[PDB]
Amino acid sequence: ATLFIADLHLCAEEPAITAGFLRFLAGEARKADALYILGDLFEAWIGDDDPNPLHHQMAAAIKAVSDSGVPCYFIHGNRDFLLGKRFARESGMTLLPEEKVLELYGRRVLIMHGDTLCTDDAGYQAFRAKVHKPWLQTLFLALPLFVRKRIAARMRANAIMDVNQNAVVSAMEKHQVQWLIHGHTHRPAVHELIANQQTAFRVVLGAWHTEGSMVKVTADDVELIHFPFHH
Amino acid sequence: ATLFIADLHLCAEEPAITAGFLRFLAGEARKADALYILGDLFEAWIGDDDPNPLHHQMAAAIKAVSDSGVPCYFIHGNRDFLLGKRFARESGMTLLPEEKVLELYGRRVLIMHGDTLCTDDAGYQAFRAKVHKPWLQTLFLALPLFVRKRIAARMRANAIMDVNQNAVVSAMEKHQVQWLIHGHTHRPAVHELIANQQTAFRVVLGAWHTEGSMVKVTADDVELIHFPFHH
Ligand SMILES: CN(c1ccccc1C(=O)Nc1ccc(S(=O)(=O)N2CCN(c3cc(Cl)cc(Cl)c3)CC2)cc1)S(C)(=O)=O
Ligand SMILES: CN(c1ccccc1C(=O)Nc1ccc(S(=O)(=O)N2CCN(c3cc(Cl)cc(Cl)c3)CC2)cc1)S(C)(=O)=O
Ligand SMILES: [Mn+2]
Ligand SMILES: [Mn+2]
Ligand SMILES: [Mn+2]
Ligand SMILES: [Mn+2]
Repeated sequence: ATLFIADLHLCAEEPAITAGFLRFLAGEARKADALYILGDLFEAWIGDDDPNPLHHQMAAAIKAVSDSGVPCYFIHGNRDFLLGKRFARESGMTLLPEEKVLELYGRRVLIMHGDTLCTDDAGYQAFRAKVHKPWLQTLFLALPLFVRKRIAARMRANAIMDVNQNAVVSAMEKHQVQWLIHGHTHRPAVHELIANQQTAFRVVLGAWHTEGSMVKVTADDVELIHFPFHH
Repeated sequence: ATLFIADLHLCAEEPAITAGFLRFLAGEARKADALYILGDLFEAWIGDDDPNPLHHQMAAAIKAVSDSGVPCYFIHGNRDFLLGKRFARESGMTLLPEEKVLELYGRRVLIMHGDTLCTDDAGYQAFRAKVHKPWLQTLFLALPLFVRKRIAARMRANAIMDVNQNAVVSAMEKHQVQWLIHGHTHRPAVHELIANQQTAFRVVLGAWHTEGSMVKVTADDVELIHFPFHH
């Protein structure tokens, strides 16, 4: 199967989640055709030059997957939009655009983090628009690391709005798909809807905390799977 | 794996759900070690003498699973507590008590429909207590079929309360388990909790409508899986 995960929100303060992720990478992921990480892999990102040991540990673990013959891909989330080409190289991941149609076993599937669908959160969308400006990213990344951390602390100190259903249909009609997989909203579920005047499905991943979750796609099956961290 | 499903609420008026169930029985179920149906297989049951064609269709489909070498088991729900030894024989299913500990790959797992945990719904628990009296079941079943239908229509005409968390811990301590699988509440989820002063897990199945759901247990994994009806 092809696997999709999102919303791991990895951080030093939550080692149980990291352990769960390492188990997933060392086991489940090795049997996959490909692995797609649809954003919020990390709880925060202020640049690829950050010496946070968790980053290099995760890079090595993800690179082990692609080195074993399982291609890995990443779409940015709202937490980790500054994850860059250096980390992608270190982790063996291919960076994808914010919205991407895959051809999976003949099925067209739209993938994204999901935050672009949450059009009712005006405050979040204003934030997203600003921090996605390349010139501002470049300027931020040019600050001293210690300053970026001070900004981050305040910004992190400074409930996730669910998707707008019209935005969902709009996106699925734009991309001409009957399948959409995303995360962001932390509301794991399978939804049936109508797009392109045909039955359509939206499959939502969950955040990693007590459980992990993944979506498995094969030719004949699409499954949303939750698993507790019980090892 | 060993499979668990619940809350299919099968009825003539919802053929899409029946089709989804037939696909599950003809495919997924055949690969299983065993199949456990944890109640609310049917939307209603007024006795095994009911000539509803759906009942015989489902009996044949379930019996095909056990005849292929996959043992099937049933725990009653609140909808189908009158499902009896005749239907069990016709369907090749073994009837289990309302609460049962399984030994699955060395792991003790408590299974039940889930309604016994919903102790905050006084009206439901009063109903359950009365209709579980064997003498009343026997008397009801002795009514003419057409009368049972008239009673049923009114009773069906006459939101599901979630579990009581204390009832959960109580049950898991009573049965000395760290794992519980149930349905009834139509809130599919994986929960972590504490029972027997140790980490415990409660895995909840969902109702069948737009999606099906199952729990898969192997030696190393416990998974809650949702799948859309997309065939
Ligand atoms: C949904 N989320 C939001 C809702 C509303 C508004 C914002 C968010 C949100 O994602 N905030 C958020 C996202 C990431 C981060 S961070 O990784 O610490 N970091 C990202 C990089 N930042 C940054 C980027 C630019 Cl180019 C310019 C500047 Cl000066 C600063 C600093 C903050 C800090 C905060 S939430 C509740 O999860 O925070
Ligand atoms: C959670 N549910 C309840 C909540 C509160 C109270 C009751 C229920 C509930 O399960 N009701 C319910 C359950 C089954 C059925 S039924 O299958 O049509 N049928 C079952 C058999 N009945 C019956 C049994 C005895 Cl031995 C005596 C009598 Cl004279 C009657 C008739 C009704 C009809 C109604 S819910 C909302 O799903 O109905
Ligand atoms: Mn997230
Ligand atoms: Mn997000
Ligand atoms: Mn039910
Ligand atoms: Mn029930």
